[PDB]
Amino acid sequence: SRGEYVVAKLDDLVNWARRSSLWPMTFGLACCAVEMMHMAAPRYDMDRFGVVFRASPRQSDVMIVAGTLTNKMAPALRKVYDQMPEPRYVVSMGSCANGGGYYHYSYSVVRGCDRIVPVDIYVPGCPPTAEALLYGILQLQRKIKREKRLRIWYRR
Amino acid sequence: TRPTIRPRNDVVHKQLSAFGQYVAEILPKYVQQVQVSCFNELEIFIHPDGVIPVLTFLRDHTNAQFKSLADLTAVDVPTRQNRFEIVYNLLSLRFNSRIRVKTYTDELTPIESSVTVYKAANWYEREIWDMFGVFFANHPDLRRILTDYGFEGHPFRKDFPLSGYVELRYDDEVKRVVAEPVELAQEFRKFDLNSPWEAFPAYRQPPE
Amino acid sequence: TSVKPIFSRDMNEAKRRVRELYRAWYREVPNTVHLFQLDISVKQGRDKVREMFMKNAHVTDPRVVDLLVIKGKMELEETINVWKQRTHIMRFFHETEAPRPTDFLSKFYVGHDP
Amino acid sequence: LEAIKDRVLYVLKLYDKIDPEKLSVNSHFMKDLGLDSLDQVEIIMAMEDEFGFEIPDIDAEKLMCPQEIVDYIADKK
Amino acid sequence: LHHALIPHGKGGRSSVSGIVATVFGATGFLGRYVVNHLGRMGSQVIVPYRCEPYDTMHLRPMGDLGQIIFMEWNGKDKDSIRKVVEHSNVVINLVGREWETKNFDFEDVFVKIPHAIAQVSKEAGVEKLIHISHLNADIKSPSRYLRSKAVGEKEVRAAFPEATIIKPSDIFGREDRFLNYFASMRWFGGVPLISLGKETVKQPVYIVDVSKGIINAIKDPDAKGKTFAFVGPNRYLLFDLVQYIFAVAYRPFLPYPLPHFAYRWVGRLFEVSPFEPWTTRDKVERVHMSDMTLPHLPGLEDLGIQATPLELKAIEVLRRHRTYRWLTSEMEDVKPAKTVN
Amino acid sequence: TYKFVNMREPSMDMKSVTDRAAQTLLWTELVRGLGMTLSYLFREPATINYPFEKGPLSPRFRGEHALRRYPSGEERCIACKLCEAVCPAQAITIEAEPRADGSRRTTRYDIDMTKCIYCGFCQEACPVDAIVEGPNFEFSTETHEELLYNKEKLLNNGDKWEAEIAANIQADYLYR
Ligand SMILES: CCCCCCCC/C=C\CCCCCCCC(=O)OC[C@H](COP(=O)(O)OCCN)OC(=O)CCCCCCC/C=C\CCCCCCCC
Ligand SMILES: NC(=O)C1=CN([C@@H]2O[C@H](COP(=O)(O)OP(=O)(O)OC[C@H]3O[C@@H](n4cnc5c(N)ncnc54)[C@H](OP(=O)(O)O)[C@@H]3O)[C@@H](O)[C@H]2O)C=CC1
Ligand SMILES: *P(=O)(O)OCC(C)(C)[C@H](O)C(=O)NCCC(=O)NCCSC(=O)CCCCCCCCCCCCC
Ligand code: SF4
Ligand code: SF4
Ligand code: SF4
Repeated sequence: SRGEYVVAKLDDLVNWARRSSLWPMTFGLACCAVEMMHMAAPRYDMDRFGVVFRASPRQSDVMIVAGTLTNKMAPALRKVYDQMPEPRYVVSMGSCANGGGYYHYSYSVVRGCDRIVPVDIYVPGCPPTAEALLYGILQLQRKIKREKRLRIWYRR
Repeated sequence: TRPTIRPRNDVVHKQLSAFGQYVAEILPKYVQQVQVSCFNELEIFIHPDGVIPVLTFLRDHTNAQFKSLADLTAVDVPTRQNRFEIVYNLLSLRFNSRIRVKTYTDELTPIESSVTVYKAANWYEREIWDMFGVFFANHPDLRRILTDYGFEGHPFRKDFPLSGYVELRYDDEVKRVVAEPVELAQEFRKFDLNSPWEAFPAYRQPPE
Repeated sequence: TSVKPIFSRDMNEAKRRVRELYRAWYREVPNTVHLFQLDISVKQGRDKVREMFMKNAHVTDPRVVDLLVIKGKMELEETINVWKQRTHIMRFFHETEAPRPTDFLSKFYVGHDP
Repeated sequence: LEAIKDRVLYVLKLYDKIDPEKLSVNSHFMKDLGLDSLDQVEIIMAMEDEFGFEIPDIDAEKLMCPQEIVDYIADKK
Repeated sequence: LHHALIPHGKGGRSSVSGIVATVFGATGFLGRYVVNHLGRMGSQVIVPYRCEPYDTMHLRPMGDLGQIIFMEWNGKDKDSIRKVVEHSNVVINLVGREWETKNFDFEDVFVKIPHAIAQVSKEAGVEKLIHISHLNADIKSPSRYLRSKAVGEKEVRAAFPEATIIKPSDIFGREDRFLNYFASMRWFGGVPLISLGKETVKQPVYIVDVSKGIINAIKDPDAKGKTFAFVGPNRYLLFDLVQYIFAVAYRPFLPYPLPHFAYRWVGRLFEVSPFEPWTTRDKVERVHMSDMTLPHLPGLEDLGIQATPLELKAIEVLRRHRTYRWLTSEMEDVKPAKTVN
Repeated sequence: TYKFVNMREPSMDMKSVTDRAAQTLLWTELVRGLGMTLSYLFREPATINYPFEKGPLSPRFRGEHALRRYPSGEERCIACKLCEAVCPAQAITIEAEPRADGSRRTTRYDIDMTKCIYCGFCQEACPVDAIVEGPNFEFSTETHEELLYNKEKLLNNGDKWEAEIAANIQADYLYR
């Protein structure tokens, strides 16, 4: 009906803006963060897609957990994730952030950032190449494309 | 020409042996043993209380200007009575050489801090304490450096389990990270790799 | 003889050090509650400090006592400087641990634990 | 000295472990009241907060009785 | 028991508790707490969701790998209900909204959906059914909410004779309605109360206590077809309760008596919002209604849970509503409110 | 040999003094930096048009894992557990038993891609070139569980990428 058409157009418009404008927080812990720099590098420019780093969590939408999440670091990661305002998305990058990585059986490593934060995308590798990270970002974008918040609300 | 085997340096071996005899003669009160490894690495084993005199001598002596502290670590050997083995690596730029000084201690016996001789010893001894439990007497600021805040136990001891005793996760009920006893999804699979046949007869221990 | 003591030599001075550390912790619970915005009471904090002190009441070796008070002083100085977060201070309380039964019948019911 | 004794008894009666009925000015904390060193330390700290001065550890050992406490407090004026 | 349902481990995150539970309406206050408790135990949890998958993200870290499974279901779709309850031996029913929408009403969300879930659960052969009702479930209550609650409770009992019906009094917590609703009246000047709130008696129950009671009801062998009433330890008059809430929040308290018809009109005005209403007429009726006393029903102390008093956990909720001036104030500063016992 | 990076003292003749003063007043080096930036602006960008353009790779590239087959279709793995024993991260779990025809094959072969460090030791320790690190590197996921591969998943990956894997093995095996 007319209401369904209107809400479909509106939540396709809203998802388009979030998909086309991503502001990852400047947050990299370990060797996986170098591939973030190489994605920001001219070869695979991520600013081309509308993905630009921002420093403060308050002005960020995506947390790219790239590195090893230690016990001494987990509270800070949770705090910055909480301070990051909604809507927020999480991309775990590399084996350390995905599961345990090389340091899975260790006394001071958290096996998987998903134990601390809800992870939206998982990018495998050690480190995942810049192409792999860019593909993960594009997959996150396409995942945002199929969200229907207004369509769920209208039928709610 | 034996391309597989590493070459040897008799001249440097003799120089290191002469210097070891020299330092042993100069400091007989604390120096207990002097060894020269086959790859030309001088090694001195001294009494634990001689750390400050021996290090000050090796640092400020004219014939031994070891002004740079290369490293400072410890080795846990549970069988020995004094399990912890404090190791100092020193570099002499003037003579282009290196030396090693080894002392022994246990959990309760304190070792005099060498921060008054080398400043890197501050963080190196903080790491030694945080990892093994060896307490250094006169330290400007002794506390944990690598382990988590409030971490219990010393990880690098040979009696400490690899996975530790606790793990971390986020508990939504209390809206904060919580620490719970370790529970692995897949247990670490211990491998028995040692072969039952003796490899090097040169290191064979006598059957007494 | 010839055994190097960490501090305080005999047991009386070690007990004095223990009392000093207990006083220092006792005069810090209100500040810890105020700064960290803990939901616990000051009385609960003092009780927990007393419990953590009492769980080493069987120590009879002065060197072990000195090492224990050294570690306690390290933890005290970590709390004052707010190096710890609310997470660790509440880790002192085990607020999420499931109650493990200690009776033989219940332990037999649940699993193979001794 | 009556004011000091009244204040000390009032502070002691606020302690939960101490029974006001069995409390007396000449009651030994360790023997008559059956406490230990830590409870005595807490009591001495409470007295420090009460009368607004610092009692060192040496002076905190000679205060096993409320009479001794009030005598020490009057000694320091 | 099946070989895969035998309990194992020391009851940790990676253990096996032998519980496979489908938690309907888990994308809410009590739903999230119950799911967190089940995941902490180490159980298999199935979370049927009808909202956006983004709204169900906070449930992911509550369980280990392969423990939390998200499925899409429709309220009026018995096929979806069967799909989500086919392989679970415990079914937990927490579905309910405090307002009436265009598609779902109080009759739909409290009678039709719970009855359908109970009926399909019996067909699939689930061993345990837990159903959440309200303490003031009266067949002729002034509130259609409570009327439909009682009707649905009777229908669920008829459909699944081996059910456990929990009747909490009022949940207070971080994401609750109760304390937040009472403390959100700062904006509208004063605090309107019916007869100054001197005629209403309430004893709220802690969210963690309710969740632990639900969990222990599953593990309790002799609670198969029972009815429980979860209430707090202390009963408060509404006026004293609101006064204590505002004292803990450190906000000026200006209560005034508002007549019942005017309050009903105000609730009628606030329910026109297409989004979630701030308050409704039935919400006003529930607030005005006193908490019924049902001593014959078992409770938290009978299940094995000591009730948590309001004073201990009132600062977890109300500290957010303070200002920077009073943010650092401790819990002991505000004296406990007077009780009615 | 050594060289002094910064030990050149400036001259003091009037010409050089005036030149330095002009540089201080008229921002000559700042204009030079501007000119360099402008030149880089007028150059050509070095950005590829991903995903329509893919960056160069090598036959030795180590990406997604796979299990290969002989041309007859039989599996290559013989459950020798060398990859399991040599895996630095212990990401491989292998359980075997005699098959119905007596062949030594695998019943369980699991690789935890969230634990693997992608180091290539498994493919170098394989005596029959069964386990390989294929060319695929774009296999990101929305859930953690799907990154725990098993025998069926690895065989499917090998069947899908068999041609490219065979070409890479042919191009590289002479260096091994
Ligand atoms: C219309 C807009 C024009 C825009 C012009 C763009 C210019 C280039 C843009 C890039 C510049 C932006 C970054 C500049 C930041 C730094 C600039 C700067 O530092 O200049 C200050 C620099 C001094 O600082 P330091 O050397 O670092 O001091 C520490 C010494 N160790 O020099 C200056 O002060 C600039 C002053 C302007 C020079 C004026 C000279 C002209 C005087 C002669 C006029 C005579 C008139 C009267 C005589 C009449 C005779 C008949
Ligand atoms: N909190 C309270 O005041 C008390 C509540 N109770 C009862 O406890 C239960 C849980 O309460 P509470 O957590 O506060 O409530 P919530 O409103 O917070 O949660 C209700 C849940 O049910 C879902 N839901 C709502 N309507 C429908 C529908 N038509 N079809 C399918 N799913 C639906 C919601 O999901 P979604 O977001 O996708 O719509 C949500 O996950 C309810 O039955 C309530 O009556 C009992 C005593 C006190
Ligand atoms: P009285 O002197 O007769 O009795 C003294 C006691 C009871 C202590 C014993 O008789 C005693 O001295 N025993 C000898 C062994 C000993 O020394 N015990 C005490 C060891 S010191 C110690 O254990 C300090 C530990 C540090 C404290 C940890 C702090 C934890 C609190 C965290 C904060 C939580 C709330 C903020
Ligand atoms: S996954 Fe590999 S590259 Fe990434 S942080 Fe861990 S060790 Fe470094
Ligand atoms: S690439 Fe290395 S870490 Fe990964 S499965 Fe092979 S041997 Fe293990
Ligand atoms: S090394 Fe090769 S043959 Fe041996 S178990 Fe691994 S995959 Fe199979």
